[PDB]
Amino acid sequence: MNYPAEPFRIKSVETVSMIPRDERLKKMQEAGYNTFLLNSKDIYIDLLTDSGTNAMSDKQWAGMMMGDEAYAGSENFYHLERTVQELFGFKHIVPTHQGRGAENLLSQLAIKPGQYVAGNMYFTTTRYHQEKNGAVFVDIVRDEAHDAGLNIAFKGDIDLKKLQKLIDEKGAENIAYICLAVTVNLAGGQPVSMANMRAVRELTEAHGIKVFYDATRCVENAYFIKEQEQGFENKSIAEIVHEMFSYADGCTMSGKKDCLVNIGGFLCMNDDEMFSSAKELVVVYEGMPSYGGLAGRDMEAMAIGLREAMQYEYIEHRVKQVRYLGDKLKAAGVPIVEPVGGHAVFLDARRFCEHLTQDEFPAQSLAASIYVETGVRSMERGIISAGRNNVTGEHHRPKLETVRLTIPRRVYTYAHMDVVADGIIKLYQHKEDIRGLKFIYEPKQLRFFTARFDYI
Amino acid sequence: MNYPAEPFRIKSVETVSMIPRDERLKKMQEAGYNTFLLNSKDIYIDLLTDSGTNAMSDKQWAGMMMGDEAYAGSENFYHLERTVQELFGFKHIVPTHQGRGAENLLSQLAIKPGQYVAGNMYFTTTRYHQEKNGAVFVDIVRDEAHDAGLNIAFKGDIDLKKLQKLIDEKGAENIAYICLAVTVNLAGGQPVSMANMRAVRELTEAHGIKVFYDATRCVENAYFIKEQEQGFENKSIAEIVHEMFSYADGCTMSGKKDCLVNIGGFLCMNDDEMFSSAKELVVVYEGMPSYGGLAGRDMEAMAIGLREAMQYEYIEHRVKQVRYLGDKLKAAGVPIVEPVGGHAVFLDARRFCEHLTQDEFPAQSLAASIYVETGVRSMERGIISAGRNNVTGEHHRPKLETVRLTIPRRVYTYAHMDVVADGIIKLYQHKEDIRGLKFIYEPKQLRFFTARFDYI
Amino acid sequence: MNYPAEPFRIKSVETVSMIPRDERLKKMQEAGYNTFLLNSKDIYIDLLTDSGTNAMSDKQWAGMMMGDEAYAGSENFYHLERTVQELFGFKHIVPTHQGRGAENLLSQLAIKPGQYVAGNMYFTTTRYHQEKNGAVFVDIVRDEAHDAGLNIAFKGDIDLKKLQKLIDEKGAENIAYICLAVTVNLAGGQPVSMANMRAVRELTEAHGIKVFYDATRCVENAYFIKEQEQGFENKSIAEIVHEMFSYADGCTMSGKKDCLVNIGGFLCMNDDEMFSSAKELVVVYEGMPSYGGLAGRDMEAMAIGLREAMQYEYIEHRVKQVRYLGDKLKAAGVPIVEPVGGHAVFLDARRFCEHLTQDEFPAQSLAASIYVETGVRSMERGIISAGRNNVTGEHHRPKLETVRLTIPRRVYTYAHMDVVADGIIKLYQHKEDIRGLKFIYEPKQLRFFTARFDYI
Amino acid sequence: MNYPAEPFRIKSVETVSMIPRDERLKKMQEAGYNTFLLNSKDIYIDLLTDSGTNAMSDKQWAGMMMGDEAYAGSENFYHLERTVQELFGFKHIVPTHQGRGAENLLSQLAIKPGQYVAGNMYFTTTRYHQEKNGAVFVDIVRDEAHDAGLNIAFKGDIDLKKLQKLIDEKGAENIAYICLAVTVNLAGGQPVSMANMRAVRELTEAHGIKVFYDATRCVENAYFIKEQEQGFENKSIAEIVHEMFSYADGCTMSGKKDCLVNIGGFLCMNDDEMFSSAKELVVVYEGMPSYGGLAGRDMEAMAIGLREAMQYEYIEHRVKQVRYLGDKLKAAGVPIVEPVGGHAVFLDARRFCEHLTQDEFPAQSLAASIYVETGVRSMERGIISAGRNNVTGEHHRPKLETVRLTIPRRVYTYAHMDVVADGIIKLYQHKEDIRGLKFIYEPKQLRFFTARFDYI
Ligand SMILES: [K+]
Ligand SMILES: [K+]
Ligand SMILES: [K+]
Ligand SMILES: [K+]
Repeated sequence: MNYPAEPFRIKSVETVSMIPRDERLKKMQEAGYNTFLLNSKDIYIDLLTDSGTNAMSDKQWAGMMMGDEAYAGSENFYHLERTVQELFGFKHIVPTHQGRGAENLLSQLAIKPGQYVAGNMYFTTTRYHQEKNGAVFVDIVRDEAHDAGLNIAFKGDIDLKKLQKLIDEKGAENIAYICLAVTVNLAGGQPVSMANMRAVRELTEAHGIKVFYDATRCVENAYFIKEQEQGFENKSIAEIVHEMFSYADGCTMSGKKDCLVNIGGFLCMNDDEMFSSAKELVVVYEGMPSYGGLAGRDMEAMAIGLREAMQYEYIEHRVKQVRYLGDKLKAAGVPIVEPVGGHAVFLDARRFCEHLTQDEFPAQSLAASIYVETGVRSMERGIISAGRNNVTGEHHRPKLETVRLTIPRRVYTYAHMDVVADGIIKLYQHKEDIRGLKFIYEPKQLRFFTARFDYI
Repeated sequence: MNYPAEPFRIKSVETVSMIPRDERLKKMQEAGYNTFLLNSKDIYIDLLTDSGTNAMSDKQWAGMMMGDEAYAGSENFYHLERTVQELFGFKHIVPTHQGRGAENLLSQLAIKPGQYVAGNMYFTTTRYHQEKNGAVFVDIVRDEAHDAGLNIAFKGDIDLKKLQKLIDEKGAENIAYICLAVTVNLAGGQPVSMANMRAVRELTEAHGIKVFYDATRCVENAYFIKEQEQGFENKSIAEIVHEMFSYADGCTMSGKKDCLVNIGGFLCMNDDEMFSSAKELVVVYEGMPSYGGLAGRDMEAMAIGLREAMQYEYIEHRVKQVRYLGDKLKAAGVPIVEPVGGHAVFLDARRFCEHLTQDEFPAQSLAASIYVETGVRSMERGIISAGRNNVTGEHHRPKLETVRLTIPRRVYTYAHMDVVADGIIKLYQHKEDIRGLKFIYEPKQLRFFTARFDYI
Repeated sequence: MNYPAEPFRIKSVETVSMIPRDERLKKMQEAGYNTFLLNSKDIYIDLLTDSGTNAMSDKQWAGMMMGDEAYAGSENFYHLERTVQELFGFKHIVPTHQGRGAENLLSQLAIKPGQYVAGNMYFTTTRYHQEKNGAVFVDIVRDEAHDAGLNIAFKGDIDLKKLQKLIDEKGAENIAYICLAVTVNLAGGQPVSMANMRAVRELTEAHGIKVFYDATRCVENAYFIKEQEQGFENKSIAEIVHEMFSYADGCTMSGKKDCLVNIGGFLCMNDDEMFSSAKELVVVYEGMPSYGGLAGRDMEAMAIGLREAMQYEYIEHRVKQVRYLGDKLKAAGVPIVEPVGGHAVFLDARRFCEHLTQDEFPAQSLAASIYVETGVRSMERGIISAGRNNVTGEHHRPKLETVRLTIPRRVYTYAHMDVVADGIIKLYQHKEDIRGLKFIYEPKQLRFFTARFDYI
Repeated sequence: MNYPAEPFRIKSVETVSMIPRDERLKKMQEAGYNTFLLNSKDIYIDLLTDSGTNAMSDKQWAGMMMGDEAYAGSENFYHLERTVQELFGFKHIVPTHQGRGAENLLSQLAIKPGQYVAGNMYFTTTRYHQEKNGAVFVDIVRDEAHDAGLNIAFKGDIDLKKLQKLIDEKGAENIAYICLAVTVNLAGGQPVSMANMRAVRELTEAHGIKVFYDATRCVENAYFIKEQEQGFENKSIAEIVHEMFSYADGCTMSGKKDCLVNIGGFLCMNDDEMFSSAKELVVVYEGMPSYGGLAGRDMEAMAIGLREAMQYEYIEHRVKQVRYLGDKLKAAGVPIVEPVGGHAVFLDARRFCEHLTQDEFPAQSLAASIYVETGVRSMERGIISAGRNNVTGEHHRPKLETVRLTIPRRVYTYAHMDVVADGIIKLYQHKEDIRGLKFIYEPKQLRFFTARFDYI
């Protein structure tokens, strides 16, 4: 089916409501025209993020009642540990409270000041932890990944020429590691092919260069491989995930995305010495290696959720629900990033707001406007998120200036997607009413989370 | 709007197996083609009943953690008591484990042997308790109610002329009470008008006759009054509910329907002497006047659920979701009972399977086909459920030969309704192919529950 | 150990508090000097009953999240069914919402008007359902069971001479069945020996007479066998329970006691025809045979709880905790029923209130006084509970006029038992201050639940 | 009262296996005689830590079902915020996943390289974050605090003369802040007086120096002030807490201790500029200012828990339960650190095992013996945890050679405390029999966590 029904039933519900346009306009101004600054009670359908907003299952909630809260030797840690060993195939696991805790560890463990880390397009917290540990980020994604309207498969793929070039020009000894994200978030949740993961492993291994995956949406990625990469049509999601990680030296994961939980993450690796060092560090920032700043019940929920994520019908429906929203928007002529990604539809703010320059912060502005007009919260994914260049002080200027309608897993229905698609279409009808924004408060890093603006 | 989006979001899901057609055919065969014999774990969408199958909210689940399990004097009882007093406007309430417990008490309290109870059609358990206690049942519903093809509003209304006639012929002192069900189950879930409730109150009061409501689906009823009865457009669901019960001396309620719970019910009355007698009887069958065969946590969940049921958008969506399924089937020419009721759609299997005689069990066979083709369980409400006359050996032969698609509250989406409808519509397109069934195992009693069949 | 520590940890807690003596005195009068009529919020340590007041485990609560709420074919029903078949060894099970639902079924199924039912001392709801179905109750417990101060083991044992006499005098065809309760509640929670269950089975079987157990505290009973009956010291609690039921034709159970749950019960039998008839009847009163007026989650909790009850250390501690309270009271000279039973300490009201006649309702009075002085709720187990004789109209006059400090399972600690033992001792210090009571309101049956009194 | 009964009852239990001594010896052996390597499932009473091991209430569990999981603007954040503002009287709050997350932020915000931080002794993570950020730590605790045998009140007090000296010698501008821990962990859980907190506030304020509290066990601290400091007898715990923090510029809190939760913490401050800087940093390590690496449900549980912790009877019992264990051990002559603190009893293993040298690891071996004899897990806080100097290869040799019996809140009873005490007392009676240990596996770092031993 193009649009399969939900492969589950509703066990329990939460109420939703809208507040009038008048009240919302007030709300937008008080939050400094930053969607991140509005309040949950004041949002009707909350598409700010798929991070930590997922609906758990009855089985996960049963697990939540069996939290073994012991400081060491918790049954829940053992369960998480064996589940991740089985499904991802890495030797060692260190839990963290969420993904950026695992990134903090990896960046501290694996980077010497002055080294390069190369990856398939930047990410916000990722680039910050790289640069903060003294690395220079090098983007080795294909150029097309940066082309919002260009409909090509596996846009997350690393350009092997660009990786080769980097090795020739910098020397392998000066490359800390390759960071391969699956899927790639800021390109629109775009997948990476198995062929590419293999080619990357083969080339890096020849030069002694390590490869670490950002596993945050690895199940979404595995769906796209099953659906689109020749030869995978009859492999299970689980077989695909396990092969994917077989091409990496470890990974970082925000369990708050594809593990179907509201909190949780981990770091995995194969190297014994790196494991020892990681355990020394986790103690500083997260907790003991035996819980990593998580309750036992959350290690349990994450163990159960990661295994539920492997069910074909679940991930099929997850991705196709997002695709439905994208398809409706596209059929009506609304400009979006193509092809639609695994976790969100990204309105292309540049086409949505032609009359604005990117220095007017179109994406940031549009997010505000969608809120005012519809009560739907969405996230800036453009020049604000891109941050400032640490060499020059200027904004980084990403070609992708996008606005994210991000779908939490197992929370909404197609009828909710229809409510969203209608609101957006209507706002499009007068997109020339969307006004320029400028900063009134800029944080020194990760500025998008809490920055505030005023209309120009 | 014809079909509103869900006025809630999903908090947690209930996992399902998603077994394919070929495995569903084997399950159906192991169940002897009787959907009552299917395992819950093998069913995608379970439309067997809207009784006790509802999804609770996060607020209810919070209440579930706050059970005061005291044998007497529980805080949860006091919460339930004050909620029902507020919402229904009865003086006194006695909790019961579900509806038939309340019906048991009412019939023992209110009936002298040889007296008549008259009502708007009947229900099996309700009428059972009436007759076991010495009453003669008299149907006083409008003749129109019995025409399953007649599309008319407020089809559950009592014919005042039949009630007058009853009083004139039998005498007021020989009428135990009038039993008014809101909505009326056996007509397909048909509402009763406020005008009718007042007319019945006025007539009965003039002769000193009591009126007790079967309040099981009273909120669905209130929604039909708000939608369709002139003058109720500025009235809340809560205002409509409170006015309805103001025309009664008390009620029985299966909370498992419109109170949005999985278990629970109660008996209400205004008469102090009846209340006293009820509390003397509740202890024989159910429990204390302050728990009545319910855990404290369930009194809490029912108190919270009944108040949630008052939200306009909730009950609008509830009824319009069922209407969606009915509308879709009718548009494709599928024969159904009309008009569609608040909680279920009934397929007319007599017309669906015109090539089959009632002796070949078309409703039973059609419910089998539906499961095999879609993973949807439905209930036979036809010749099999009618049972066999054990004196003569002849089938009881009901005019209604139906398959009931009963919709639990807040469990399913419109996409699930599409799975149901598309599958039935596809079956209808080659209806002549549906095979008759014959008994291979038949119990002497309760045959619908455990009978097994094979194809002719 | 005499007093083992709790063989579990506290997973979660509930607050407790006391209200001043002044407030309580007011409270006692408003509740008509009937403890059953006070409110949970107004009680500090609630020893009214061990029925439905037990603390569940983490595992049971995990089960509570996996309620399969289907009308038929619930995984929870299957689990309960197989657990009871395995542990009790009966062929068939019909769930009920609690014990008196199962008694209603058994009494209707197994009694012809005018027949006798003989048992080991009466019980309140049991005797009512017998008499209400037309049976005459005959007490065949040993005389010593009625002697409160007499410390003998296995006081619940049936007097085989008395059973033989009954058969000689009435004829076996006129005995509906023998009702054997394990333990026996009103004798002080007194156990029955395996030897006695065997002797009873052998004698009844020879005459074709059926035996049905009241299984409500069967695990407590099995503990006493393990502890005290020669030859059982090395059998497991589970092996003992399974042998016990091997001597019966079925049973009734209030799961609210030894199954460690807050609601739930069942009826078991071996007879296929009785099973069919039971399923016909359960539909009238409780629900479908597939849930019997219980949520799926409660069938699940009861299945899990019955198996947890089999853990030796759990039941050892359960019984010895009660014994601790009894021992402290006895060491101080407070008069109690001896030996202490499995679930409560029964203050002997006759010795506690020598200056009152039993027509002054000493037990009922004392319960009120303990409340006023201590904030501890306890239950009347004497002449009020005994009810009226249905032949003569006079009070039944039990030799045992007792007041029950009933201990919910897994709820309190020894420190709580110490608080209780101190309060009681102090009140003893002036027991001549306890005043006569008389009726001001008497219900027509089971009068103790809601009767009200005034001081004479 | 010396030892109050539990001011709560048990809502639910956590199941335990109850394995006998012989099976415990095998588990201990499989764990290489290191209690840190024991499986939680094999432990009866787990006194490894009071961090994150507490039992929640029914009210907290209700809050757990009400998680608003929004990425920003969660209702649970607003609830936590207003509770902490009300109870602690700080202007601003930033949630963190636990204490060390808050400490990370504070030290980065408040320390310039080369500056001193002075405090009442130190804690490992706290001091780590101080030093990693460029600070020199100076101990300003009273000399008395370091005498582990000295039984004196308010042993956690800062010596004002040491603080004066520090200011005089180094200059106010070179002091980053004073870090005052309430209670003081390393002295055995020793309280700080309100007099001392005011004196420290007055001195620091006069030189413009900031004061930040480690609020981790501030409620235990407040209880000692109420019990022992003149003039605080008419003051509630809440009033004492609010006054304490009125003498600070902010605090860090591991909610996992006195907030009665399994995960959670926060950073508080009064300074608007610091608040702004903190929110810029929280996003790098933890999450949004409105979740800080916590699920919505955990912010809710912590908000509810902190308010429960204010109940006098709760914290009285908490501290007196630990005191009970200490009192019982001392009465039998068992050597312990004095006076007993709010959350743990420390056994002096140097004196307990006088026949052993520190090189034979008496604390480690004693913790092993305790587990084998009782099923109680305790923590080695001695030479093993001190680690090895990797430069010289020599053990770090601490003056304190202790076994920590750390008491989780609301988990255990006095009977459990008796299991602990009776077992230790029995071991003490034949203390000469306790065998020394030697390394068979030693990691280079974090040795206490995974080292394995065998008997000498
Ligand atoms: K149910
Ligand atoms: K209960
Ligand atoms: K924990
Ligand atoms: K969350």
